[PDB]
Amino acid sequence: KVTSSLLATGLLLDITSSSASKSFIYDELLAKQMAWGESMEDYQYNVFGRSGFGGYTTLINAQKMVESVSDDNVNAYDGLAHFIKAYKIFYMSMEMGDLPYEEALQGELGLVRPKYNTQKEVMNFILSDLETAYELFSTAKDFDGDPILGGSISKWKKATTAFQLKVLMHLSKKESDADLKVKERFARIVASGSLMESNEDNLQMKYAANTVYPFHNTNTKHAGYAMLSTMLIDKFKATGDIRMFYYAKPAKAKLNEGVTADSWDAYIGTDPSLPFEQIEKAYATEQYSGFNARYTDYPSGEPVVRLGYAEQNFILAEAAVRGWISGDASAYYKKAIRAHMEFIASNTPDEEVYHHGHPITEEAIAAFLETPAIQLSGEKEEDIEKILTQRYLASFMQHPYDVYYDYRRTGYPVLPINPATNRNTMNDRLPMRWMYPKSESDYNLEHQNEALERQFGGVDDVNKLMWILQ
Ligand SMILES: [Cl-]
Ligand SMILES: [Cl-]
Ligand SMILES: [Cl-]
Ligand SMILES: [Mg+2]
Repeated sequence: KVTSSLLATGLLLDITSSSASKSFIYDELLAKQMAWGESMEDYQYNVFGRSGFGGYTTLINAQKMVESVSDDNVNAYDGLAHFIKAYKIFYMSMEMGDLPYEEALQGELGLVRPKYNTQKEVMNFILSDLETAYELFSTAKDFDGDPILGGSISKWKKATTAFQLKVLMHLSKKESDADLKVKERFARIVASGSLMESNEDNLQMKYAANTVYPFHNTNTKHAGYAMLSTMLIDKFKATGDIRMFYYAKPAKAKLNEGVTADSWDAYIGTDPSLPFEQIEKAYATEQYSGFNARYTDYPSGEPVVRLGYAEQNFILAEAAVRGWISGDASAYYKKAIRAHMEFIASNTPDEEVYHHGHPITEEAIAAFLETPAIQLSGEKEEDIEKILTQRYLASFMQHPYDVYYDYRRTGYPVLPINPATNRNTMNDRLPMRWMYPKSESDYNLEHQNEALERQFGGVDDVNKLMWILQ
């Protein structure tokens, strides 16, 4: 029937799975890393609606998992329980703002209409749940039912640390808050927790027991509509970044004039802020660069990462520039860039169909890391921009919605926005949150309205700023 192991698998697949459909690239569209040639898409032109409370349904399952532990290793699974709770609620609050925390399980069980905690309270509870998760794993033994990190306590301690530092960096606008102690807790975890040691520590989904990358040919007919953005192609060309050749394939209209696949000029970025009819004309005449073949014709594609070694190092770099920790910003930054380049190389065959004549070799990595154009200058805003831009580029097809969250938090990289095409109700910007699910005004109206009055003066609005963004 139902064992702790089987439930663990369920929860873990939930956190790491992707859809084999268009929705996979909705966050790439929001972050402006690509346009979509099939039709005018909401997430390309910045139209938000409501998000969901589906995440809370995992609470009952996590509790059953812990109650069901049949050996003496309850701390392992309880550690997982606390990690999954924090993670799921973290992402819901990132989407929407205040929501239930204290009363969430009671609400799921139908015992109450659950009060909404303030987002500050939510973030504090998330951080306390992660400290508990770290202490639980620390006093636990390896466990069964984990296909992502193999039930390895050492790996779970690193995943918990990694998420702790990600959550704390997302609280950067709240560095002054008296009670949240963001800088202080970030430094303490860096000194006392378990930092990742390599790309082997990534919490990710790898493809190809009998399962293919979400945009393989066998899973979708729609990957062909992807049009890589100027935000990738122009940044790559400007810095001689050979990752362009692994992200993209040549524009067919360039190949037809005799421009070769190894040439930088064969690749065309599409500005996703242009009127859709212009985008459609560029798509029909093949004046655009689509996905590299590794995403679409290569069964294992690349792992889809939630928590990674490169990522953690871009977080450490930003913390260093912000003065949260004492280490050298530039060294973290270059570790991060190197880690992403090695990640690509490790997960891509050395064949022309994938690298187009520019293989990622150790010499290419070493050369790129010392490119003058990407060096940190020691001017704070310029350095945060560089770290966030390299992080943006390294997170194409990765870390669902995180790029957009870092954009909200820092304003980087600056995205293409066109008043005459932007379909948000404010022309000049992206929306800053989703609305709450309709089910909350159907069954928990009073508590939801208290929260809407407190946060926004009463209206559930996509252009209002949640607390962590104020
Ligand atoms: Cl480990
Ligand atoms: Cl349009
Ligand atoms: Cl994103
Ligand atoms: Mg995506």
